[PDB]
Amino acid sequence: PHSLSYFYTAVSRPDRGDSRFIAVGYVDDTQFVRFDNYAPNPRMEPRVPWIQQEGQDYWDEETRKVKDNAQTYGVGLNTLRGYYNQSEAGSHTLQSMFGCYLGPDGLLLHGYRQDAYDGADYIALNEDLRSWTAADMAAQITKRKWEAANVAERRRSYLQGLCVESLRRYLEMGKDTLQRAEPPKTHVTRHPSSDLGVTLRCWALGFYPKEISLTWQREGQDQSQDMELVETRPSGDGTFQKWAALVVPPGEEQSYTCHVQHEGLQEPLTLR
Amino acid sequence: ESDTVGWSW
Amino acid sequence: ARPPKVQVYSRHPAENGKPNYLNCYVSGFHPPQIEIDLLKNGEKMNAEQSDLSFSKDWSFYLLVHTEFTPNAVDQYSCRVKHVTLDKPKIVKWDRDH
Repeated sequence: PHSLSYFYTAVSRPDRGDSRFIAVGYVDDTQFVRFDNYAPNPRMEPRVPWIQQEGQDYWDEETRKVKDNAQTYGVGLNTLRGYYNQSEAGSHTLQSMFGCYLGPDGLLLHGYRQDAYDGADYIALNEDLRSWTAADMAAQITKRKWEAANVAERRRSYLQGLCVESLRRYLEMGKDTLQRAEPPKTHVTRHPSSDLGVTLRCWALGFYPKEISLTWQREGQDQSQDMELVETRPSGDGTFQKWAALVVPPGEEQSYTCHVQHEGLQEPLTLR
Repeated sequence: ESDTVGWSW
Repeated sequence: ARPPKVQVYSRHPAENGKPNYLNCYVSGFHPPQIEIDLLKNGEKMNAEQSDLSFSKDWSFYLLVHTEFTPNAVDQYSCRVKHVTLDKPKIVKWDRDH
């Protein structure tokens, strides 16, 4: 299912009581907008070609809304500083992620909104979009506040309405690219770099979306081999790459196989 | 398009 | 606080004399204040930095990247400064990683 997601970061300053606010928006794993309130006369800005098909009215309205949101997060930094009895001497962070997944009927499939303070879970909208889960006792204060004010219905109205409708609009606007998965381009490299043995490295490059599985298998053993596995990383052009490596005895390279799973592949892939 | 976040924590 | 993990790598398999793109991916860190430099032979390269974003566990990630053409002699690296690091973390680019 396609998704539309926003990631908000607010950071307080040990300084003049103001705060930095950064917002990024994604359709699936494709970033399409950004906002940064330290830019002069800050605007929501395009970050992918297809969203540049929007008129200036769109950018004006998105700018208005995200500037208001940044104000709200500025106040929230202070409030949470109070909840946790922290001084105004240090910098703190308030993060939110929210968004919607599109169902098979063109309606909301799953929606979410989650907040973290100083990098730890703070409060989350539950799957039913009508109740909250608080992570500690300060979050209980926030939860009582939002329950009494039916903030959950604000979230649910957005996720079931504007979120999915704007996502469908985006999928049509970027139909030339957003409907594409890119399968990994794969190869195995061999590095006889040590007396310890021969390093085999299985590479997957240029794939999209970012979810992938690379595993090494040795003939005669069912379990995956222990391996050196790097975290999935961006290629810079919107795709991703990953590799998995291990050291094998000098003459035994042929008994090892790298197995690749990605949604762009028409069958699971076995490499040597 | 963005949510409208306005309620205090 | 969570320290950054640092990866330095090319967009395509590197070939001497073939234009390419050099990436320094910095991830898993918290708080978000961080200084990231791509270095060519120890000198800071002019490089773009991605917009600040984060993962499902709330840790931040940034990509710093630029064009480059590998050759036989030039060495490339990435230097990162963060509150969790007593000394700047330097990761050297290698075309096998």
